Amino acid sequence: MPIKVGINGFGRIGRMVFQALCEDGLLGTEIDVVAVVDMNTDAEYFAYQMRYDTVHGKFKYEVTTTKSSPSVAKDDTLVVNGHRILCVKAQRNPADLPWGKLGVEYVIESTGLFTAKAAAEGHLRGGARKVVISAPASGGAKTLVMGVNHHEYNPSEHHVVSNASCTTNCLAPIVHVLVKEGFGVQTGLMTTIHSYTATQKTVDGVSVKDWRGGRAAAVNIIPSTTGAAKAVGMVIPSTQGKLTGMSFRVPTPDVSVVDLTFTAARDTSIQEIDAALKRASKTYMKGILGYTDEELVSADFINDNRSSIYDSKATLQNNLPKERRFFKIVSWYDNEWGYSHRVVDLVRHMASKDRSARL
Amino acid sequence: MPIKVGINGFGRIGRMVFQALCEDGLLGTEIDVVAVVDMNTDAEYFAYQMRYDTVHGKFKYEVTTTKSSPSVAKDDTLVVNGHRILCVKAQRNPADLPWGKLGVEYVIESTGLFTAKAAAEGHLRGGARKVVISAPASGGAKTLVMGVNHHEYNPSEHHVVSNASCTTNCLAPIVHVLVKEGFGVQTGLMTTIHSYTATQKTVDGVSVKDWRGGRAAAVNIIPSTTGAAKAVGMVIPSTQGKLTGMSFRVPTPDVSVVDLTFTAARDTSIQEIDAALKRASKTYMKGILGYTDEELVSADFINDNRSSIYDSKATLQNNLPKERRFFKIVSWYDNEWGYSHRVVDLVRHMASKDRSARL
Amino acid sequence: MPIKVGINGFGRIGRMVFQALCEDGLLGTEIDVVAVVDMNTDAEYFAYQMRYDTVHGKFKYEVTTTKSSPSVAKDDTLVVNGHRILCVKAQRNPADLPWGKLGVEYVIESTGLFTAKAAAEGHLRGGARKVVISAPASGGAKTLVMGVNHHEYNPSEHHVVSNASCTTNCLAPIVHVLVKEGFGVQTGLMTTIHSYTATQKTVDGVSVKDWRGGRAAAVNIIPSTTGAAKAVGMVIPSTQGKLTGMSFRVPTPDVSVVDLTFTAARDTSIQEIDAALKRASKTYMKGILGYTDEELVSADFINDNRSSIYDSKATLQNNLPKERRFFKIVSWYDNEWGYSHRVVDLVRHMASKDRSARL
Amino acid sequence: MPIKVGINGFGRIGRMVFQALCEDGLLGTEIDVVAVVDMNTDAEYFAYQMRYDTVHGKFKYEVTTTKSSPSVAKDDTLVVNGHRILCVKAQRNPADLPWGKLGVEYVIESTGLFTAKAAAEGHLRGGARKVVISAPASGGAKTLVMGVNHHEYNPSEHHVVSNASCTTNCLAPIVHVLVKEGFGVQTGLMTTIHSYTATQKTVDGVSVKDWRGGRAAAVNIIPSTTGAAKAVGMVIPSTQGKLTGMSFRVPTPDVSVVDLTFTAARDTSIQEIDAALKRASKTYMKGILGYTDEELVSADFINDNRSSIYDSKATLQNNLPKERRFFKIVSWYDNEWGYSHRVVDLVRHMASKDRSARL
Ligand SMILES: NC(=O)c1ccc[n+]([C@@H]2O[C@H](COP(=O)([O-])OP(=O)(O)OC[C@H]3O[C@@H](n4cnc5c(N)ncnc54)[C@H](O)[C@@H]3O)[C@@H](O)[C@H]2O)c1
Repeated sequence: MPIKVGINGFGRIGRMVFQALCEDGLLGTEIDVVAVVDMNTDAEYFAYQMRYDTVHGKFKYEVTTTKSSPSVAKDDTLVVNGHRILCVKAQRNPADLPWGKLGVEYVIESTGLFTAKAAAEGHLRGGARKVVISAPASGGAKTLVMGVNHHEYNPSEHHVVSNASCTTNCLAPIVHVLVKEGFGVQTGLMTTIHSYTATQKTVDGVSVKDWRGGRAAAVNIIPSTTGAAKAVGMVIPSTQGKLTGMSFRVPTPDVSVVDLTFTAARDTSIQEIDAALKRASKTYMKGILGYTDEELVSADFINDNRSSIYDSKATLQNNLPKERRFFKIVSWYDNEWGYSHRVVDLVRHMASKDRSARL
Repeated sequence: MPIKVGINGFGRIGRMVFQALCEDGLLGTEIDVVAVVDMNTDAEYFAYQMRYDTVHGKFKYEVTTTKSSPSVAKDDTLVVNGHRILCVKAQRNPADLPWGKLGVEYVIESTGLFTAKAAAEGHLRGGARKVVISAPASGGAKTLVMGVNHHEYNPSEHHVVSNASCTTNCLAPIVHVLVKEGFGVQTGLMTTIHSYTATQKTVDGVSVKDWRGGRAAAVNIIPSTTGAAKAVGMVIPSTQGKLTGMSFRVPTPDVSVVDLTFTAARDTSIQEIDAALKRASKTYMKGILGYTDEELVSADFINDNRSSIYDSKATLQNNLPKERRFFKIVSWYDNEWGYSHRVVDLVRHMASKDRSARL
Repeated sequence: MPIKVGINGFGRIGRMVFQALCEDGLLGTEIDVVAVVDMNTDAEYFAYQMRYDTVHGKFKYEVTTTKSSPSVAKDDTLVVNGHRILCVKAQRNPADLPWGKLGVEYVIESTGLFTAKAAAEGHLRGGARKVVISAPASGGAKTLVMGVNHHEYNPSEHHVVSNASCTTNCLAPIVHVLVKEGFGVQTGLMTTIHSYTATQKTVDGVSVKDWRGGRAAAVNIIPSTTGAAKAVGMVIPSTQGKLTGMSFRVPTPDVSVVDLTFTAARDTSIQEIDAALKRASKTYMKGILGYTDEELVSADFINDNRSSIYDSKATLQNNLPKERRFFKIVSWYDNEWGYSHRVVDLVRHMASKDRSARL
Repeated sequence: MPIKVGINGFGRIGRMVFQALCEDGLLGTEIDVVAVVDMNTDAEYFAYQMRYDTVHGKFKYEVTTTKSSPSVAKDDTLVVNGHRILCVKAQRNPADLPWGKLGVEYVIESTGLFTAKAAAEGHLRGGARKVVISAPASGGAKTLVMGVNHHEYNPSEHHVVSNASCTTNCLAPIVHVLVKEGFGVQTGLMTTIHSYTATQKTVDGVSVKDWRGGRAAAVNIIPSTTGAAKAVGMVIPSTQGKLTGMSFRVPTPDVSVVDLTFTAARDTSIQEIDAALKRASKTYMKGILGYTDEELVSADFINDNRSSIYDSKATLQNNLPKERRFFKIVSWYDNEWGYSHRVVDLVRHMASKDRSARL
């Protein structure tokens, strides 16, 4: 029996989460995507959105539409290689969602609207058992980063969890290696050079909570505060209060880069750090941390499924000769694609643990 | 008397109408902007928005804020050249706006929410005498294009009017000159190569009424239907049914161009046409239709106050040799800025006529 | 027996011809790419250029490098799928190139420096038998557009040919269908909304032969004259003097669109034209002309192998109701990719004809 | 009375220096621009380039062109406010270029091809006295940064100087303040998020000396090594070997930002640093170092003539609370505008010291 999954919110992440599932052959074997929800039930429009993607190209699998019953006016069901997905109408309140009627057990919460634990807990009243919030959460939801602290998931305690942010998923693997291998981090500040996102504006618009963020996205460099570096504190508790950073939002539609500057806890060298990151990526961080030693630019990381892709040449070439403590590490991430894979990874991990906890 | 103006909507459209008015030296002298009405009343934010523009640069005057009474916590009044503008909270119904109490006679309706004549007529109940919709209108509002048909304004009959669209304001002066000068138009098709706008999306997103328009704006050429060419029929009734057109939305934040292809009603030449357009711009179309014979690109038309800037070189170089009927005309427009000045021009024209009708 | 091919010029144009050749699975079996010629001999850089593409993604074939003889300083040979490719140095005169010694029969002339029939004829003195200029040519070189007039190729007369331009390859199939299906073309004007190209400038630069062309490419709409519509008169001689046009260069890195406005030679309808275009694309224009009836934007045509992709929705929605003569047709092209495959198609066609004519 | 100056390399940098030479209102009175030189001598083309700027808008002074002698085909003399400027033809070698015959002492070297001191010394043999390289130099030329070490100019020992790079001119004022205020700098790493430049490519192209730098500029984040931070160690000798950095080239046409992370030599706070930068900006650094406490984005710094504009909000919000040593400072620069004003500022400073000590 496949894991019965519902996706609440069918946008960049919702759809990329679905692409990941499909491409890795999980659909209908490991995971059953029972339903997807967005603004309407117009399956033809959902199919169009899945089929064509400015950044990630044409969806390579056929998407067709059909009716759940003849009593329905328009197609409300997606069909992907025989797999049927009901398109359900959005709700203001998660507890009204028919998860129980649908047999959905795991909900991927990707609207951006229910990041408060109490809000997301709505899904549990609707019949679901577990919720993965595809973003930082508030209200004490356990935060899990695949490859860093995901084994801290506890089936009997953790029902609404957060998969953190794409940025935290790039940074945390790096910091994890530094901490685990005994380099340590005394202090660190991160800058992410970040592609614009759905929240931004095409031309100067209205943004009362984020004045800079209201300015035209694809013509400016736009600074922002970010919780990503501080969030590593919750995932790697020893780093609590030692890390913060900021974002510069720049005119690319996808792919971002972390520029971490930090002080190590012991004498080391960039060469030693470089060697450790490469080893980690070949071993205990495989599939999470990758690396390159080629002359790559942002377009070259499109569709990379790793959380963090360490840039060896950028890092080795741009550090201080002979330096023992104060270093810069550069790492890339396809902010849509790697993160979406991590959501799927996390659901799979949770289901495995839930199964085990039964007996 | 300085005419008493209120602006409903102080998003980008209302903002730029205000900035154009100020640029013309009109604030506190010819026009009393009494109030702006909007979701937010944070004058500080409004002042920030006026002060800095990604496209149009720095505002020529200083903007400060103050309080309407010592009681208010956050500044709720804008000040420019000594002139106070109250920031008023938006109302669900225009009927409920305090235009009567504020002594506002003319309302610039820029929200895009009240483009139906009967909806905009609510301002009249609110206390206003006249409404200019800064967009195409429905429900029978008289449409007026400065330099083309504005003299059709009838003070006793027209209380809710439309200034049409920026595109119609580019195209109509061209068609007007072709008809007035005896070339005639048998049939025409227009293409506008158009900067992206606020209605578009940074990344691929939901756009139920415009699928193409949901796609990432700054990395796509995005076709669209448009009403601009058909609308010319309403200001030049003899072209009714002879014109239509489309748009290609492209990754520039401002400035657009009309590419008009048409059949003349008599044998002529592109040289005759070129000469007529130039003659008209220097005379009866002065301030509305301009022209260039220089090697200009879109950036060169930023902050141009004219409705239409005929590209003599692009036109003369790209027509068929010896052709007598089938022609292309190229004309530019700062889609934000010319239109803003036209909204002001129209209010001023209506005001002069209203007063002439009374005294 | 596979044909022996050399690529004069291995810039972006030459590169993509090669990738297209591999994509069709012709390397080794149908075509032998014996050598490339460039100012550069470095092969490692070539492999890097071949491996990563900002627009077209990652090359699906593994590229390694090696030496032709252990005597040479650095690698001078590319290895794709076990197939070896020599890198030779550029010559002042094409007569000096060693095609005869290399055993190369067919040369793809993609430098742009030997656009004249006489200059490109040097390749024949260098031991080659046929030349394909991957650009418009002068000096009376035969211009061949696949699916339009390629059967006009004559093995004993035509030894140096042109594959025209990417824009001509988009427009010509459209005009060809209009002519062959009996609609005809009395007059037409074409506008291409064109992605920026290598010849353009990142920031306002120097471009003495094209003043507008020197301006910042990714932030301007930039008009240009073009020869593409005129060149259709060479391919479809009945249209000589009936067609011209222009382009607007816009801020996208690849994919362009033709906007053709024309008067038919008989009374017809947009519905009749739409049906003919679709019928043609399924039959005698298969692989050259395609169509969509979906809500597509420029990204959706990336990596499309067709010369011309007719946009049925954009065409049907944006024509004049009940019109019998004056029509607009919209058609897309990946300006790099469709054309690259056509260069390869032409070579294959010339090969098989040369084979038959020798028999 | 006026300084006899000749701009060599009337490209981007050459022109903007010239515009700064006029913007300050000193053409004719204090500085006499004798001659400019690019490759062509089309005054008409030069005037067009000067009139229209994609980034900086319309030039505020009217430009005309005339002939110097009736014997030559087209004009070769520019006229700005009555002041006449000749357009001499470039030489491949600076020594062949006739500066003495023209009577030019101060030459602004802005071709970018004569960055070697020995090669740039040719200007002297050609008949000129003083040279200012508008870029970093190699071979032992004296590097001067306005507001930092410009008073180290030695009128008898320094003939071919360097105004550094725009990035160095942003970073140096910051570090200078840190050093002079007693904060100290133990170690520093700098990242510049840099607008693309003329050396970059519209689409993937050939860049043998920088593989990443050949990739399409307006659609990629492109990392690069830089010398700007190391160059500061040369201009502020107490920091030699203690600073380095890198850049990320992003899709904006102008304006850049320095992200400096450093370790102070003793206990301080971000509040003390912030207060110090503000004070310095108002005092000893006035006109070189500016600051903002507003919510600005890159477009807002277009036309700012300061070398470095410290971002107070971005700095104060994105540091670690109660930290005493490890800090991030964010400072902006119009990489075109500020630097051009400094080139003018330097020549003028050199002018006085040359005629007070050596005269
Ligand atoms: N995009 C990224 O790079 C990225 C990376 C990591 C995490 N995230 C997080 O993922 C979440 C989604 O981000 P996104 O980029 O996909 O945004 P998005 O806007 O593309 O997706 C949100 C979708 O939710 C739909 N929606 C809105 N209200 C709904 C409702 N009530 N019920 C169901 N659907 C509703 C919207 O119509 C839209 O399609 C956010 O919390 C974001 O912070 C995004």
